[PDB]
Amino acid sequence: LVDRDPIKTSFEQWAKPGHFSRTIAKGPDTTTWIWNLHADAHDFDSHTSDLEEISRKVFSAHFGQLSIIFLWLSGMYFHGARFSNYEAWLNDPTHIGPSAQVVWPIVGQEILNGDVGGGFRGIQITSGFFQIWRASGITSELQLYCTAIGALVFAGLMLFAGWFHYHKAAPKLAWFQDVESMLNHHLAGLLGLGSLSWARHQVHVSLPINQFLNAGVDPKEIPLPHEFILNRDLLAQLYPSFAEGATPFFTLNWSKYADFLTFRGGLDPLTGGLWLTDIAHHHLAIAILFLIAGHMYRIKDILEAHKGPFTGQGHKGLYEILTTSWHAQLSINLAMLGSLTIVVAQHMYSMPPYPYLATDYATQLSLFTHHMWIGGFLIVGAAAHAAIFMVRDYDPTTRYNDLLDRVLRHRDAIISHLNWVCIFLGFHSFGLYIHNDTMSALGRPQDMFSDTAIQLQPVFAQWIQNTHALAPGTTAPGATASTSLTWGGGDLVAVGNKVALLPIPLGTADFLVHHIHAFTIHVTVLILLKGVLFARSSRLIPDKANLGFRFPCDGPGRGGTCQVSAWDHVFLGLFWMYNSISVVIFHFSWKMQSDVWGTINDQGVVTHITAGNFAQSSITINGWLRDFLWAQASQVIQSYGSSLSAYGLFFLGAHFVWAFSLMFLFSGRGYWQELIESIVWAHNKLKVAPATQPRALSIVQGRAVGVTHYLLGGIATTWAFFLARIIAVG
Amino acid sequence: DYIGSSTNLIMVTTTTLMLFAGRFGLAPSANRKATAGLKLEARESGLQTGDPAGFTLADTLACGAVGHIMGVGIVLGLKNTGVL
Amino acid sequence: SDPEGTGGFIEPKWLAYGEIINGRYAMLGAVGAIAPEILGKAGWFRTGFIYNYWADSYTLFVFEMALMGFAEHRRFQDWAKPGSMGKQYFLGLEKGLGGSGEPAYPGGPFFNPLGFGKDEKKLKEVKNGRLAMLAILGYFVQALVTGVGPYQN
Ligand code: CLA
Ligand code: CLA
Ligand code: CLA
Ligand code: CLA
Ligand SMILES: CC(=CC=C/C(C)=C/C=C/C=C(C)\C=C\C=C(C)\C=C\C1=C(C)CCCC1(C)C)/C=C/C1=C(C)CCCC1(C)C
Ligand SMILES: CCCCCCCCCCCCO[C@H]1O[C@H](CO)[C@@H](O[C@H]2O[C@H](CO)[C@@H](O)[C@H](O)[C@H]2O)[C@H](O)[C@H]1O
Ligand SMILES: CC1=C(C/C=C(\C)CCC[C@H](C)CCC[C@@H](C)CCCC(C)C)C(=O)c2ccccc2C1=O
Repeated sequence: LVDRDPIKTSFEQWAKPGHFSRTIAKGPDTTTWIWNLHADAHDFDSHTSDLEEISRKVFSAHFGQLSIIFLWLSGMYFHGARFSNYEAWLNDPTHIGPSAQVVWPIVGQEILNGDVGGGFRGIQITSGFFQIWRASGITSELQLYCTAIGALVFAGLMLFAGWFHYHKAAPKLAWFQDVESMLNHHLAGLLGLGSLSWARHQVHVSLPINQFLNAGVDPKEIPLPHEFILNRDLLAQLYPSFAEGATPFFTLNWSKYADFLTFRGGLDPLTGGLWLTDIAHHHLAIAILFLIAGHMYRIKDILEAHKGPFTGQGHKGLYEILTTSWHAQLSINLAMLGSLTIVVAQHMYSMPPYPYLATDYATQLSLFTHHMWIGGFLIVGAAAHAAIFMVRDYDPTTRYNDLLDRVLRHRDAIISHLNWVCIFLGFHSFGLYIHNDTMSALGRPQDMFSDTAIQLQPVFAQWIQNTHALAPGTTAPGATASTSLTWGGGDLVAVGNKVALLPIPLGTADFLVHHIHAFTIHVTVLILLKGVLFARSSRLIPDKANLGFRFPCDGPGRGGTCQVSAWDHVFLGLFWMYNSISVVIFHFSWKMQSDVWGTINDQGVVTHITAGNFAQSSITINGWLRDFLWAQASQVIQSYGSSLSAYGLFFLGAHFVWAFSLMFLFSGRGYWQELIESIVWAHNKLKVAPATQPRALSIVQGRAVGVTHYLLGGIATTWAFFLARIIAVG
Repeated sequence: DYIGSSTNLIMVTTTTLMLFAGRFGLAPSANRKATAGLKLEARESGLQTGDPAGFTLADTLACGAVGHIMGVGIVLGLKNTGVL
Repeated sequence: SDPEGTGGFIEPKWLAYGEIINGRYAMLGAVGAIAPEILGKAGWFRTGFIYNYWADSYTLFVFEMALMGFAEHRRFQDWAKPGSMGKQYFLGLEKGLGGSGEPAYPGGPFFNPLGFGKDEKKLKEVKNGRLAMLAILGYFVQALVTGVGPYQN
């Protein structure tokens, strides 16, 4: 390509058919290249055979995410502001049931807008702003309206840094191809200087402006816009102005104190969102580390070190090419970023970190399943992109004889095991349930697997739960309750509208879901593991790195020779994970409502959204639609003519879109060709078709329009199924 | 000032405790593991004299030497030494 | 053509050398000490107060810093050069009268040659020391320990 250059046009390329592999989009017309162009639009086997740029693009086309997450948030802060309900909800929590969005009464619309709290028509929320927002050491609607434009500021600017890259004549190699410092910085002072900084604006301002909110008032009968400077006088109620101490150290006297923190654990009676008196200390006690920690270092050295006998000789030298990969140092990350998201999903529901959550049921489970699909949707990826490594990234083979060349050495092996693992599971991990049916429908309970028939006896208790809620008696200092109230030992009194967390008991019907997870988590990974491992060569095809990591299927021979590849192992690996997460969700809420969520009154006689129906009745896998799907969902199929209605009214579409995927999943290809011409014929008679040769779907595009649909179908189905059984009773 | 002035000098009791016990512990480095109580390099009693740890970790007690009694159960007896 | 803006190791430093030079006499408070008897404070807490102040008020504050910023970028264009600035007046041969030239310092030239007896007995130092005058009032705005005060003393 010209047009023409090198050097010697500014005149930009708008006009002249094509670009992207060289007997390119050819003069001669076609359609396939219009899904080409969008797909693989980002890729790197083309653009140039030379690293250089690519990192100079990804550090820019990156940017436009932050900026975006930044245009987003703004319409959420704005939204969570003038489309109010926040002002109204906060003087009045336990009571309200929040909104931010509202229609405009065009056509049918309005049904969707149904009285939500501080006196107005709207559609609800299961996205816990209104609750980060508890923070506001200040309060005010127009104020969020500054935090809002403060958002659009970071954006335009944190979006003109993206002009101020690639398009501007760019940095180069050394800049990233000296890695030497990167984490040094990152973790030290941002990971640090945020958490740190967050400390300073987490007791300064917030703690006090909810220390005396957890009582009454109406805001501006509290927390001015400046009030919190030098005036270290209201900081007087929430500890000393250090009195006689000077910059910690010890020649200090406490005859009666010990700074803010004074460590909690449990839950505010009046706002059980976990205590804040702590929340500063923990973030402070973070940062320090990061503050000390981001001070390594300059790199091989540490990895060029510990080897052994069978261990990893190539451990030593574990990648020069880890300054020369991406597709590698992205895949690693996704496993972590991803696997480090759904660890949120627990510490959240068994330890709320915001005021008013749990009581708020629906506004932190939405969460625990949204955060849950990322700690999964980012993991199969975290494999895909390793397959993208394993196939291609490096120039030649300069990488040699090491940890990997090792793992591969065995490979019909690491995956030889893992397999049997799964059929051991599955048999012990699902037909287990099927016993029950076949023998409870035969009907002889003597011999089921009930929490009571097969020998276990009115106790689960003695394991580690019961040595967690009881541990404030070790090296442990203490502080009433535990760490997470859901643990075996002691305490009850949690909240005065509805409930929050309490013990959460186990045994079987907790024993075996917990095991289906195993088998589910395991056969997921089998297919990804073997998939990324056998990326490039095999004894079904060895001539098998020769195009890319996709390729439809090699060809009718060898018997099958179809699925193979690794786009496709990252195609049938999604297919499982949709279950992996989709059944983990199914788990939590049936627990968390069967027990936990429920409610106090006199003598606090607890009354769960369901008197533990779980008991003897999830163990039957029909009980999973006797007690679940057919029981709850009665709220989705009753939901017409209401306010939420948009869920029942989705629940048919998307419970349709899924049942459209199979068409894309289950079908041939020269088929819709053979068909597309009958069409093309009738077209030509009137004189109406040929130009831009209309073509069927690109074997693997077809699979691309399976899967993606099967998910946005099979998923939102419950996104509806859910929001419709926590809004309204529960 | 205040007692925090006798504590202004106590910046020394940590920072000089730290940094004066600094250089030696990183000085003949490029070393990693190892010392005398292991693999070949050799002589005993065990001993005796080799710094940072010994002297300054003893100085935290030392800061409580002369300010002792004066801060404690305030003043007693008729000159504990007997001399004028 | 399109306007220019050359970055190169260290423009950011020539104009960053300059920014502080202007701020070194926009230091103001102790450079011209008669400036504030109490004017450093824009307008205590107690503070001082035994507003902030009487005042010289007002509005027409943006229009200034904008409109005379609509000059900063003119002694930055005009004297790109091709000179004709002295448009003089169409007629009249009587306009020898000059004024200076291009000025930096005691003016047209230096001038009145003839000098030294008594006054008696580069130039980043004429910079360096006045951030050591700038950043100094910087903390002196918040220059307090308040609950306590000078430990020193
Ligand atoms: C006003 C400016 C402007 C102009 C005229 C250009 C022009 C160009 N850029 Mg570019 N760029 C810009 C701003 C601009 N850029 C900014 C602000 C960034 C960083 C944010 C970049 C980052 C960038 C990179 C990495 C690259 C270019 C490249 C190019 C060249 C190819 C452009 C193209 O066809 O992409 C078409 C794409 C668009 C017009 C849209 C850009 C996508 C982002 C910024 C916004 C869209 C996201 C949006 C939310 C859509 C998703 C939601 C959807 C449902 C609506 C071309 C000369 C490429 C090059 O050098 O040749 C190989 C190179 O790849 N640019
Ligand atoms: C940190 C990571 C992130 C980044 C930066 C990338 C980057 C990349 N990936 Mg990737 N990937 C990721 C996470 C990431 N991935 C994860 C988590 C997975 C697992 C699902 C994958 C699975 C994956 C595959 C299989 C492939 C890539 C490929 C690529 C490359 C092609 C990108 C492209 O052209 O856009 C592609 C995006 C589109 C064409 C847009 C279509 C999006 C559709 C499906 C919409 C999604 C549904 C949504 C609900 C619809 C919107 C709403 C609607 C109803 C209105 C690029 C380098 C491709 C490659 O060939 O490598 C060179 C290869 O195809 N990725
Ligand atoms: C995951 C599931 C699984 C398991 C573990 C069981 C287990 C059981 N079923 Mg059962 N069942 C299942 C799926 C399963 N079922 C399914 C899917 C169905 C429908 C297809 C049924 C339909 C069914 C019926 C109708 C009945 C049972 C019954 C039983 C019980 C009698 C078993 C027996 O006598 O075998 C004999 C046992 C052996 C020969 C033991 C040896 C096998 C073990 C030891 C293999 C271990 C490997 C070894 C330890 C590895 C170590 C290596 C070594 C070197 C150390 C037993 C509890 C019966 C019952 O009444 O239960 C109450 C009843 O007959 N099942
Ligand atoms: C084209 C075909 C024909 C038709 C009309 C259907 C229709 C349906 N099938 Mg189906 N099916 C077919 C052939 C067909 N099938 C074949 C050949 C098979 C294989 C044998 C199947 C196998 C199958 C299965 C397994 C299932 C279905 C199901 C369904 C139903 C989903 C419920 C629903 O849509 O409520 C109708 C109400 C609406 C669609 C309201 C829509 C309002 C919303 C979406 C907003 C308005 C639209 C707007 C554009 C969307 C927003 C998008 C925006 C971003 C642009 C639907 C009635 C599913 C079911 O529900 O029970 C069986 C089930 O999953 N089918
Ligand atoms: C018939 C129709 C439609 C349907 C539809 C259906 C029947 C369905 C659909 C669906 C869709 C969807 C569904 C989309 C979407 C979405 C979304 C937005 C999602 C989201 C989410 C997330 C966030 C993730 C996951 C979950 C969820 C899903 C929730 C229409 C038709 C027509 C006609 C007549 C002609 C003309 C055109 C029209 C007018 C158009
Ligand atoms: C749900 C199945 C039962 C199996 C577990 C039962 C074992 C423990 C007994 C009940 C557990 C619930 O704990 C609950 O006890 C009492 C209910 O009578 C309530 O008792 C509460 O009400 C009264 C008001 O002053 C007083 O008697 C108590 O001081 C107070 O704690 C509490 O709200 C709660 O602590
Ligand atoms: C149904 C099906 C098809 C047929 C599907 C097709 C042809 C979908 C493509 C239809 C396009 C998206 C219609 C585009 C036309 C409009 C975009 C043009 C008008 C513009 C708008 C204004 C309407 C395949 O090609 C296929 C291939 C491989 C495996 C399975 C399948 C499969 O299951």
